[PDB]
Amino acid sequence: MHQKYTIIVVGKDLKLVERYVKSIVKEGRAFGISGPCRAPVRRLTITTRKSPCGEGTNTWHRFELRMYKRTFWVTCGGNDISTILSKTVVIPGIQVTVEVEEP
Amino acid sequence: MTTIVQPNDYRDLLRMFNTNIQGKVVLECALVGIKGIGRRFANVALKKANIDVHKRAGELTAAEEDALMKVLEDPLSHGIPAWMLNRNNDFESGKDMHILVNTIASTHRADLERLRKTRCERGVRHHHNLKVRGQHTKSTGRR
Amino acid sequence: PEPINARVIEVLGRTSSRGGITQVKVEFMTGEKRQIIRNVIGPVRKDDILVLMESEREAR
Amino acid sequence: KVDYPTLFADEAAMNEALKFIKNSKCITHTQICERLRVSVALAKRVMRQLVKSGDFAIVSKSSRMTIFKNMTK
Amino acid sequence: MAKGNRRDLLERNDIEVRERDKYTVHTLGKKKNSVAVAFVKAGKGDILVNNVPLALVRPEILRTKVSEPIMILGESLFKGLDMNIKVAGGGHVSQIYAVRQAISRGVLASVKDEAARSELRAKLVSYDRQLVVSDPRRCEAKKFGGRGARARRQKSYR
Amino acid sequence: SVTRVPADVFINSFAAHLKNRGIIKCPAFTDYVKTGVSRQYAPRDADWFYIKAASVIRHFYISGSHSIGVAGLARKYSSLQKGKTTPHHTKRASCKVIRSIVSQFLGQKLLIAGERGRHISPNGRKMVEDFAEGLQK
Amino acid sequence: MSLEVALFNKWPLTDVKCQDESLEAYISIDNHSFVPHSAGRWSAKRFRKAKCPVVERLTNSLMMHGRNSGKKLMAMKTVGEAFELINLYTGKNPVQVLVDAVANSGPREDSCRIGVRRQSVDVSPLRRVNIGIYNIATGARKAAFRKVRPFAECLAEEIMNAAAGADKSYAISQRNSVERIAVSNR
RNA sequence: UCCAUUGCGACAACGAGCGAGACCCCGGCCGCGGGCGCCGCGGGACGGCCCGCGCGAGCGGGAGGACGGCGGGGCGAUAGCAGGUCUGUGAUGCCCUCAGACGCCCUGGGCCGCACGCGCGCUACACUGGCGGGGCCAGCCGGCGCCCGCGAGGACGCGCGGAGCCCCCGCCGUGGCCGGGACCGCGGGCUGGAACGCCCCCGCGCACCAGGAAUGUCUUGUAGGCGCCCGCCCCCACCGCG
Repeated sequence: MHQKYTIIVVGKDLKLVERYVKSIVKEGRAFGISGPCRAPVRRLTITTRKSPCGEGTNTWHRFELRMYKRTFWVTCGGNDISTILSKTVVIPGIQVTVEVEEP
Repeated sequence: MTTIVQPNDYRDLLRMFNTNIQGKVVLECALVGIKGIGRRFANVALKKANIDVHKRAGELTAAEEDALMKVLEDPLSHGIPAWMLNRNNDFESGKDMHILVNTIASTHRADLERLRKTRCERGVRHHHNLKVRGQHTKSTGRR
Repeated sequence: PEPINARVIEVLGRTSSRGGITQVKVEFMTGEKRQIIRNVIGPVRKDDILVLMESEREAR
Repeated sequence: KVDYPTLFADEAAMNEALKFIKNSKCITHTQICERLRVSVALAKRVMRQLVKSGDFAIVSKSSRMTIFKNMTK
Repeated sequence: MAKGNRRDLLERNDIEVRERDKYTVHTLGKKKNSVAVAFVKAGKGDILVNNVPLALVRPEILRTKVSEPIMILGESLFKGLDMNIKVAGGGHVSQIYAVRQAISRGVLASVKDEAARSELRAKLVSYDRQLVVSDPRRCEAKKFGGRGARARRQKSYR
Repeated sequence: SVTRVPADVFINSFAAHLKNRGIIKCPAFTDYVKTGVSRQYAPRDADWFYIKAASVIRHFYISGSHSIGVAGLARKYSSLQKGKTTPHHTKRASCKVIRSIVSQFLGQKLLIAGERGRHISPNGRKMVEDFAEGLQK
Repeated sequence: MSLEVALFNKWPLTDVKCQDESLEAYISIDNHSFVPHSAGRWSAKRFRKAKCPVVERLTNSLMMHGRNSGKKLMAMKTVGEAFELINLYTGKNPVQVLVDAVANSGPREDSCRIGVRRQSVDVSPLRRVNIGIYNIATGARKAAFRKVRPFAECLAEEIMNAAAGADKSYAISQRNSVERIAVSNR
């Protein structure tokens, strides 16, 4: 019936994470699913010496890993748990693009 | 303050606790010359003694002078906190007092004598001329 | 003897190691019109006015 | 090297200190300190008295410095 | 504390709604990490900053700098306009400059005529061009070789 | 209101009035306090308590329906600790005096209790604005 | 004109000019903000500083040493006090005095190892004015150190002495020394 | 000619390739869309216009423009070094050790010990300043209320929130003094099984008056000054990354 459900999309790659939302909004064309809030990027950072022994000019690697995430809490109870499964099946299967649904 | 011409009683050179204070410096800071008396213990002492702390040292008077002397020897009997005394506790008395110039020499001296007889570690480093607190001496303060 | 101020005309470029010194073909805008040469330090450009203490000197 | 009294004993505080400036137009605590050969706070207090008298006025007061003028000349 | 790009500041939701609408013109000005937002409505004439009269803004010595857009021109048009500026960012001076830029841009828009607008543009830009066009330069990063953007840690060749 | 008059005059005038009316009454521990570990010496003036109280009340009026904790005010009186042959580090002021001040204000119904902390009660706003207009002239 | 940019709102800037033709166009004494401050990125060009207001240059050199690097408002206040003092003593518009002091300082001859047989070469105007400013600032700074009198009194005294042409001043002494030692090498 | 084997134009040479460029991240202007939290997709600047030159590529000046001529970073050719690392690893050849063990574990101590030489840094030698009261604005990002205690800290309960320099008012007044805070003596607390570790309070108040021969770094939001978070971390940052 109505559950005030939530949709959350978490991933690293900007390309898929932006293409997947387009399909989701297509699927929510008639169920009223609307714009997603795009959270500030969680740019994780790490630094390390490039030399295992610490010889020579002190240099530093700088790797970082971003965590883009979007939220489609629009459905809420607007949709039924019957098609919430339908919401979760017609969507494409991307290898890594974690998602979770809560009320 | 509010003084241009000098007091008729102007004492140009004060003396206390075998220490002499010149009578042209502000009162609170001049008293610091006494060993055992700083600023914090100064502005507090005078105020309990009903004394202006921004008047030149040369302007005070006996009645004020002696009044300050009293609080300066038996202070706890005047409200000053017990956490403010320089000697927050004593080894033999077990109480809390404030010591001054006349008897501040026998406060690190007799302390040392106690260290010696007990053969403590801290006393030994005090005899060979070494640091007492955990301090690096490999390259610090070379003589 | 009096240092007379000069009007600059044409500059022949730097003429030293380490730079700094620049050549110039000044002339007297005091109505004399004597196109002479001179040496100058620091930034300089056309139309600059210079005060020479040696009315008659040469360099090249 | 140089010792300055912090207060005039007597007389000095009117015969001259309040008069040396009177034969002046502009002044400042440091100008008089170097002139009158005494400390600064004395100049501060004396200038207070003088402005209260009304002869000496202000032109640019600030915490760091306060120029004065001899309005009564 | 405020970033400057917060949705709340940009839309000035702090003001109550019934008074929000009466403000028509919208303007913007910035310098370095500082964003100033100005809302204008025609009126008897008055200015404000972060809920403060324009006069009593405390660089004190820079009052003429915050008011230059005004004394450059006549008070004739400034008489009929009222502003409620809201600023947030880094540094007193940056806020000052952003505010004067916003004042200039806002007054320029409200003229409502293009030719007089161009004339005012010519007058104002003749004086300090950075009263209309923003300033681009911004703080740069620091490399690990040294302890500053360009300075390097002292090297001992021996 | 207050926002059209500088804090310099308002604080001092309100302090004088607050002393005359006997609203706040300096306790005994105002004799030997330093106001914050950051400082080194003690206040020179003899009525710092009332200035502090007036600045606090102005702070509460400026914050409207928002609520300010006792510590939240203590970070606005922070200073810089020096004299340690190491880089200077910032530190917070003292909270006991602030606590006593807010207690004295709240006992007079000028300061309402909220969910967290407190805020200016309507009569307190009335009084602040009243003194502001009285001194505006 | 529609507005009269009076510095500090006390001294008009309308009737000011340097008699010397050597550096008249190299001293910007027409366009001045009401206060010496300005964020404009002067010197981005090569000769851009030629138009920068003179007073702004003057305040930009009173924060030379590392203890005062970045403090400009103090310098504005200092210059204000100095101008009060100058107008007080001399009685004429200070800006004229400042331009005279800058003009009298500034060598007209220097010694360089052209191409050490140092030779005597002439000097560009911009260097002249910059050196005048720098010498004034450093001469005032030197005296005030470890001395009772304040910075502003030293600044005012230096400016009056310079505009008076007196060799008593530090800057005039330096200029005379440089010119003479250059004449030695001609 | 170009910062560049970057290009124009020749020649017993003809025709290709790698590196350079292009490329990727970040920031300044504008547009669309969406929006709990400002975050996704695109336009724009190209030696393009004018004037000088030069066949030529390209150099000088002037405009208009958010920005004008390699804006800051990442990537990094061929060949080479007896450069460092067997103490980073289920990466390893050969040696040495293998039942009184160099295996693994437990209790203590040590790596900090100091007549001396110097390498990167930190604090100062003061009035362009020190102390007290007050006003006030940042970003990488971010947790707060009440009550005791001078302070450091402590008992409770919930989800809520940002600074130094600087400006204003006063005191100090050239005195190694209210500059300086090393060293040392009582005391109150925190972490931890365990203080030799770290904080706060009273007291004492070392050298230091701008530093020789020598030497290092730097061109716009740059040097310099001012502070704020992360790293390793039971406690602690004068260090390093930002």
